[PDB]
Amino acid sequence: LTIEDIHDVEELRAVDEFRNLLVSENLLPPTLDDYHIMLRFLKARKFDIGKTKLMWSNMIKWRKDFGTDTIFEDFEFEEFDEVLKYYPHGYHGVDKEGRPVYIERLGLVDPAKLMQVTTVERFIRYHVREFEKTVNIKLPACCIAAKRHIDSSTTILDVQGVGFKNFSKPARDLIIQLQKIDNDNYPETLHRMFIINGGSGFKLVWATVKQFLDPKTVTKIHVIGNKYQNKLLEIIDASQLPDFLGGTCTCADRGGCMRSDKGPWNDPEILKMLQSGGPLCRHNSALNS
Ligand SMILES: CCCCCCCC/C=C\CCCCCCCC(=O)O[C@H](COC(=O)CCCCCCCCCCCCCCC)COP(=O)(O)O
Ligand SMILES: [Cl-]
Ligand code: NI
Ligand code: NI
Repeated sequence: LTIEDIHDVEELRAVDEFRNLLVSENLLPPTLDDYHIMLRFLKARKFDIGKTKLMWSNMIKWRKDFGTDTIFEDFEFEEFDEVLKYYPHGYHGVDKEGRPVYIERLGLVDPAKLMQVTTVERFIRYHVREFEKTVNIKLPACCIAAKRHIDSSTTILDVQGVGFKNFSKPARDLIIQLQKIDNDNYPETLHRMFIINGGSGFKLVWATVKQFLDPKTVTKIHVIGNKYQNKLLEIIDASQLPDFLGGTCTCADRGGCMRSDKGPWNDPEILKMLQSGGPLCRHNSALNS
């Protein structure tokens, strides 16, 4: 199967020069020997080979110390159904460019009930296990469905009713911790973010959070008030957008859009193409031979 994957000659050179540096210092596990993973790290440090190597070796040590390589089999997150009741979030369909759409209903987060049913450390380990599923299953499924290389998501954060007066220091610190793990270990995986239903109460929440965010991440974020539905329908087809966000989707047979995990990673023919299929990238295939 032929997937649209344009490589720039200048990027092909830089990534191979980075790969040769990693091999010569035994910093390249075969699991991470992928043109596109290395390209994301190089982009995160503006193709500075020395800063990217330091970022890379920090990530290798992090995967070792965290237990990231074995998290699917090791981490049984038994409180998942209770957590999801007090923090509604999920992937739901694809945007018009084939990227997965990730939604969080932050207006419906119950922080007190959430700390009754999990811990911050367990929630973060669940975040890492879901990220591993996103980069190994969900993004490659989107590559197949669109016949195009995809490795980043469109995020919608619904912040209805969220105001600065109820924006707590533990809420801030979780955002910091989640972003630190994402920026260190999953770089360049956010394409864009739409923050919707922001009230006048939200202006100081966004002010204070931007002080802690990677400034490249800030440039990918759009904060919208109550009139958001047409902006989401411009970039996401109505069939892929839940009806509560202005689309047609109800996922009624699966108990609703925030629980269905709807997307091409649920299709058995696409998942067979991942397990059976030869590499999604021609440069990896040519390095192998
Ligand atoms: C009602 C209680 C507080 C509600 C939440 C506060 C409002 C948050 C406002 C702004 C957040 C802006 C963050 C921008 C950076 C996120 C970048 C990003 O890509 O992350 C995406 C998801 O977005 C986030 O990570 C957003 C941050 C999540 C955390 C939100 C805070 C939850 C608060 C719970 C409090 C628990 C502790 C309470 C103890 C009493 C996923 O990436 P991808 O699409 O690539 O898979
Ligand atoms: Cl589906
Ligand atoms: Ni749905
Ligand atoms: Ni490629």
